[PDB]
Amino acid sequence: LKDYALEKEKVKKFLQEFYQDDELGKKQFKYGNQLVRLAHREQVALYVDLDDVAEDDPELVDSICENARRYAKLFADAVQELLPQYKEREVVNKDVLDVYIEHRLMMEQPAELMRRFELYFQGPSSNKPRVIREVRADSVGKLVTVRGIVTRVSEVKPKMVVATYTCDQCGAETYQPIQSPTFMPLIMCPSQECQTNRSGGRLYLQTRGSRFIKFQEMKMQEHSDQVPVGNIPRSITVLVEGENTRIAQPGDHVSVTGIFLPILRTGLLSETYLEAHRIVKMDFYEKLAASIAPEIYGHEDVKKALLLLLVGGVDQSPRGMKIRGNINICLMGDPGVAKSQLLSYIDRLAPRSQYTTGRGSSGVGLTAAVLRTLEGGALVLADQGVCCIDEFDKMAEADRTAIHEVMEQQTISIAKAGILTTLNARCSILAAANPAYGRYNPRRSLEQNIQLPAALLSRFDLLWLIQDRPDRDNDLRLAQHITYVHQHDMKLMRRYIAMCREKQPMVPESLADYITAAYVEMRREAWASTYTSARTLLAILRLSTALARLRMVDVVEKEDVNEAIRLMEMSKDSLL
Amino acid sequence: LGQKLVIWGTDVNVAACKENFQRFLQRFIDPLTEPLYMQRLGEINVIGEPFLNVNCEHIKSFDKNLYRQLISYPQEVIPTFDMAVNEIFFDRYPDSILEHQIQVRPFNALKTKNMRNLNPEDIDQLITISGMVIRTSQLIPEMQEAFFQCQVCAHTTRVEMDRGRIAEPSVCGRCHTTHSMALIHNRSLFSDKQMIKLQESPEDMPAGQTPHTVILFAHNDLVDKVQPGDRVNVTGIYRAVPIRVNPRVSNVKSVYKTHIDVIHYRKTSEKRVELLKELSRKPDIYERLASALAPSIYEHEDIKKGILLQLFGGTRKFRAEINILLCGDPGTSKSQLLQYVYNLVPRGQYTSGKGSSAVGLTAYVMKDPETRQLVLQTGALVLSDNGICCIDEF
DNA sequence: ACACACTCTCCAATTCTCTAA
DNA sequence: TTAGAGAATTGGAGAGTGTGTTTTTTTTTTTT
Ligand SMILES: [Zn+2]
Ligand SMILES: [Zn+2]
Repeated sequence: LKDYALEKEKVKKFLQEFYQDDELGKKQFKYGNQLVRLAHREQVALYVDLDDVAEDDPELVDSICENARRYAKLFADAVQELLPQYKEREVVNKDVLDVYIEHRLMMEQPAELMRRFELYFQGPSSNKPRVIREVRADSVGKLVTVRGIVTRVSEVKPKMVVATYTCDQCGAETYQPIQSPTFMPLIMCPSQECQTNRSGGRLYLQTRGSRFIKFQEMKMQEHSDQVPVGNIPRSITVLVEGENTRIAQPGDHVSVTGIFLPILRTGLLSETYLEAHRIVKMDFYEKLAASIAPEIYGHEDVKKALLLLLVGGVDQSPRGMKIRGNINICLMGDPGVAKSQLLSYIDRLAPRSQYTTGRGSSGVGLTAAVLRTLEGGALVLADQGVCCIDEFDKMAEADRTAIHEVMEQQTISIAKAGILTTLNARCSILAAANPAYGRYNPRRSLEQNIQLPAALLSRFDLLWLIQDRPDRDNDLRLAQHITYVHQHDMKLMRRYIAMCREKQPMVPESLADYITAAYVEMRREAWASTYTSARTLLAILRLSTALARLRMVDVVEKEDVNEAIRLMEMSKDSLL
Repeated sequence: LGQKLVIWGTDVNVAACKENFQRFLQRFIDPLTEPLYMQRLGEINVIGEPFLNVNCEHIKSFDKNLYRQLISYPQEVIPTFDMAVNEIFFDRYPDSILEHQIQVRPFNALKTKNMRNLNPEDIDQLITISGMVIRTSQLIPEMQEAFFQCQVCAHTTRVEMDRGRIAEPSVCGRCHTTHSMALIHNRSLFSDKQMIKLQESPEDMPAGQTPHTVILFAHNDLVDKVQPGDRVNVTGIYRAVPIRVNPRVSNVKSVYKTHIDVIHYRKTSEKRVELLKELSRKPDIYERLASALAPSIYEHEDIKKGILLQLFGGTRKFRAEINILLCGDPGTSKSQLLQYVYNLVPRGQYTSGKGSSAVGLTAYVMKDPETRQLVLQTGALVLSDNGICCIDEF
């Protein structure tokens, strides 16, 4: 084996002499600068990069990659020995734990207690990432790189590093460094005075003196497309500690550098985990309307309705007499009609959204669920956005009541263990439904065709029947497009809706009077020709205010009401 | 000599600290007449409550130094403030009789930390947080002073106990026989404790995530002041404890469990008779009282009168109370009207005829999720006895 | 590997006895 | 009269030994 003293001096030489042609080629010696910041307590963790080491000594890099734990300890001791040379300044007292250390120094006048920094390796660029299936037992103890998806994360917990006790009789203190996942505490004083006199003094543990570190537990899983044919995906446990905590999130793609090790017992076969050293994450109105689903011919005003669904209205909030701004709409489709393309286009387009289907498949439902913590739910995962329901007509009573509760309160409840937990569901709803049998029949009402109950079905601001039928030129055009596809700016739109949705336009009393006259005349025609109700008025308000938000204007105007009126009026024509 | 005492691990003098708190009591007048807390001291002397609240903002505005020491070392500072208050309370009014020493409860007016941002740096500091209550335990008794009696000769002795450890006698001092002293459980002295579970409130969550939770322990006076579902602001000491690997073995795990040690928490006439008499003597009072119901509804006056008459009712054989039915299309304002009148009467109840309803009309028997013993669950109709019960989708 | 219950041993503290200060 | 040395009996400090330790298929009554 190597002489680790010689290796220590080599590591010191690297820290003392290396410059990356750094600070725009001024050769300011990056690690020397870092040691100054560390000495003056400006910074806690230090990521040493193995590509830098490779410039001087590739054999050292190879030495590190196998049995990495030795070199972790070695580099940490080297940094502690060199730190006073880069100090020039006295640091202000800022921590109770360090106030105890200061008192200890004042009274005196192990190193692990004082070592307030963290040292980690950034993997060499030679090492391509392995999949969770290729980290076999020949890699125990070696530095590895892995790629996958996060599934679960715990809260941050305090992990014990060194314990500090005080003695009732002799007034001394004792220390106990911790390394294994468990330990056994001290009881009676080992100091010479107490021992020689057998005076029996007891030891009291001090949470004001002992040292703790931030600790968090995580799980990571294989990508589905990487799994070989006819197999179930696997998972690996990752332990996060120190300044690496709170980076990762559930459902997020990550690449992790770490050491692969076996778990300590308390048989010859043992479980393993990955010790993390670094975590890396992987006019305007007509133009925007024409930008929605250009693959689909016609349906000009339906695209504008979906645009305003994405833009939204305003929450009025007059002292609890609430009117909400979220638009909600529903599409009734004939069998096999083009609605799937439009639906998926809005799903793809929207910056925050989710999709589900009403049949109640083997996966998790519309609401959250429990496993052995709470998780999931399409209604939950779309929150500051829009959620889309497919084949709505096949929903169950549980689904209908869940949608009803979301429409009223925009929140849900699921019982973890009998406790009445409750959970945010702030999103807008988009529904897709199909008639009970065959094509829609114009001789019968929409309730008779689609057969959802009228109470919740009438919640939607707009209802559209997507009916279509053969024609030679249109079918030929469609076939030409599909066969052509088989043979051979969203950023601006997102920024536009980002800036324009800052507006919350009001209405003046003149517009309220105008709306009053228009609404009563509309209801007169509605009963003379009924479906009209207060919901209709609030829908008009929502769509007109949404259009006012689409403009860069601080108030609604006559044209906004007129546009909303023709949109709600003409929607009936789709049913006939 | 008390002046020699200094808190361990630091350099703060105890006696000086006590003096500074007494100066605060003797000086702090309300900035918006004797000092503000001296008014409460005069009042509590006759009212007979055992506790004194103090707002931290008054301490800070009076002195930055004392405030910093309080937040840093609550375990040693708070008992000192207790002693200060009791000295003033008995130096004044010496003939007053009180069963217990006064407790002081410092409290901070508003939340300082999110319960997602508590860190190992906070341990044993005084913090304040806010959330929604989920569950409350049964009351737990807790030992304070053990009573030992000799089996051989009936001699007795008492043992003050040390952070959970009892110093059991080895030999009876009267009769010199070893292993003859027995603990008498029901002669020992006990205290009350309760365990409370709390959750972050839905407003301050990151989007689409599930909520976090914490465990609170409340002692003596505070032991029964909250119920599930409501919302509170709490001030306490953030503690941390090791846990054992198994009930037999003495090894402990290397990752600790933390909880809040509660100190204070806050929830978020002849003149009236004469006004009522004059108002009742005014003409058209029946119309006026009916008109007052549901201002969102502009025309249904006789329906409002019927509801008013139901609220007033008859008087006591025959059923003296009144029953009313509302019929017609769905989507009409009747459900809003039910919810309005439900909120007007103390013994009120509200539920739906649908099976999805939150509480049933029928009484039933079930196993307790905590103890798994049987409990009898009476329905909404029983709970609303001598009250109004609103039913929807009837 | 880490805790009760039981059995057993050797070292030296307490008292009797004879002696000197 | 007061105190120390040599011999005999006994307590207990200490060591050694033995033992324990949610998630799927099928039936039956009564609700529909
Ligand atoms: Zn000691
Ligand atoms: Zn006795």
